[PDB]
Amino acid sequence: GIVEQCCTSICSLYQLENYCN
Amino acid sequence: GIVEQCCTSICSLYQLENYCN
Amino acid sequence: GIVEQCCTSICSLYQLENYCN
Amino acid sequence: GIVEQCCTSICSLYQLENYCN
Amino acid sequence: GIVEQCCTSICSLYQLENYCN
Amino acid sequence: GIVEQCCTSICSLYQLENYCN
Amino acid sequence: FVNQHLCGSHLVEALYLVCGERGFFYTPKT
Amino acid sequence: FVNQHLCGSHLVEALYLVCGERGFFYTPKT
Amino acid sequence: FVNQHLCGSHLVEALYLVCGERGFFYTPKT
Amino acid sequence: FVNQHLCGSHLVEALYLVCGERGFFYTPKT
Amino acid sequence: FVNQHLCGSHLVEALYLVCGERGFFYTPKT
Amino acid sequence: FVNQHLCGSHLVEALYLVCGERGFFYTPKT
Ligand SMILES: Cc1cccc(O)c1
Ligand SMILES: Cc1cccc(O)c1
Ligand SMILES: Cc1cccc(O)c1
Ligand SMILES: Cc1cccc(O)c1
Ligand SMILES: Cc1cccc(O)c1
Ligand SMILES: Cc1cccc(O)c1
Ligand SMILES: [Cl-]
Ligand code: NA
Ligand code: NA
Ligand code: NA
Ligand SMILES: [Zn+2]
Repeated sequence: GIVEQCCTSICSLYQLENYCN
Repeated sequence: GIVEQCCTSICSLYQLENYCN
Repeated sequence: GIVEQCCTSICSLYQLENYCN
Repeated sequence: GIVEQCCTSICSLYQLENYCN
Repeated sequence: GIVEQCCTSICSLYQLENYCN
Repeated sequence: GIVEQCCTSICSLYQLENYCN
Repeated sequence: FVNQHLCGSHLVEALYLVCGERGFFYTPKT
Repeated sequence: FVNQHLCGSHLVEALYLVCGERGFFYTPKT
Repeated sequence: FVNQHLCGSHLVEALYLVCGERGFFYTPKT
Repeated sequence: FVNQHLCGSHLVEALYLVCGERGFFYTPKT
Repeated sequence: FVNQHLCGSHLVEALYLVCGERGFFYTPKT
Repeated sequence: FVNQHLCGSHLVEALYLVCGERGFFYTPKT
């Protein structure tokens, strides 16, 4: 999930907004 | 929603927990 | 500057990137 | 203290408010 | 207190340090 | 730079303002 | 516990803090 | 260690900004 | 992407987030 | 390493929210 | 140094930043 | 690891407070 993906490597804005509703 | 309850008005701990998963 | 564009008004992604190095 | 307790493990809200005045 | 000094008014560095331990 | 200096050891306020414009 | 107004970043911070491992949903449109 | 919990604090603040009005579900175990 | 007002800390957060490795300049006087 | 100092930044922001009007003493060496 | 208004989270951030190892007390009621 | 990126988030928020009106350039690779 978001913790696994984005707390291992830096998640850009484009990667983060995939988790928006 | 959460804005009218907790931001515009004041929410209790029980009210805030309504927005936990 | 950035305040009148992005704070007082609303900026797009392209507008915000004008203030990247 | 709070640094020793809460920067080793996650301190919940109930544990954090023990440090309130 | 600190609110009337530093928030409602403007505090200097010396004034803010009055609230250090 | 600032990342090298201030993410290895704690940078005080006096050290941080050397990076102001 | 204290009762106070919570908006914006502080409201999300509060949710993250209270909900813990449960997680939360922040749907401001309503 | 708390850096994962600290990381989550930045995640939800970032999601607050990026997602805006459409909001988001934060699911630490998903 | 959403379009919204960004001021103060959220504006710096947005810059740090968008600009990434490029970095940014925050000159509020103008 | 600065993660302990970074952790303290989150601690006092959390105490600001949780404690509200009753305030708090932050004592890193206590 | 700059002189500015500091309220809420920014006031606690400022205290945490300035006071360092001394720590601080944030008593908003007064 | 993201703690360096997390550290930068605190750096620019601190620079926002400390620098005030004179602003700052944030250059992660400089
Ligand atoms: C915005 C943000 C914070 C922390 C980790 C990330 O990958 C992204
Ligand atoms: C709120 C918070 C931040 C960091 C560590 C903790 O245990 C709790
Ligand atoms: C204010 C701040 C945050 C993180 C590291 C530092 O050295 C200083
Ligand atoms: C207005 C805006 C642009 C880009 C990203 C954001 O989170 C917000
Ligand atoms: C209003 C409220 C509820 C629970 C925790 C808080 O810090 C604040
Ligand atoms: C007003 C003030 C004093 C000291 C440091 C700051 O960032 C701001
Ligand atoms: Cl952190
Ligand atoms: Na309580
Ligand atoms: Na998008
Ligand atoms: Na100075
Ligand atoms: Zn952090």
